[PDB]
Amino acid sequence: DKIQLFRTIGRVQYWERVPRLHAYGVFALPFPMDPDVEWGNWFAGPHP
Amino acid sequence: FPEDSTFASELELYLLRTQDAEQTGMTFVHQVGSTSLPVEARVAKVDLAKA
Repeated sequence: DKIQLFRTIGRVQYWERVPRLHAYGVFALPFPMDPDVEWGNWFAGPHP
Repeated sequence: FPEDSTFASELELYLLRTQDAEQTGMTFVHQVGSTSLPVEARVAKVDLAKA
């Protein structure tokens, strides 16, 4: 056993961003996040 | 003190003094995807006196 045939190491999915209307206008303001919320599964996954 | 000469019979002193606005007002805390906020209103003032 010297050969050690082909395997896969890792896979990456890269999506796009959430689309939005150009002409309706943006308005954003930052806010502090609630510490009593498990914010991990709200941002989990590559999907838009 | 040494001596001077004016050719005039009265001497008046006018002192225009100004209290300008200090450059305080550090910077607001931002995050990269949001819009800014306006800067507060300052005050400057003048004053003048006579002797």
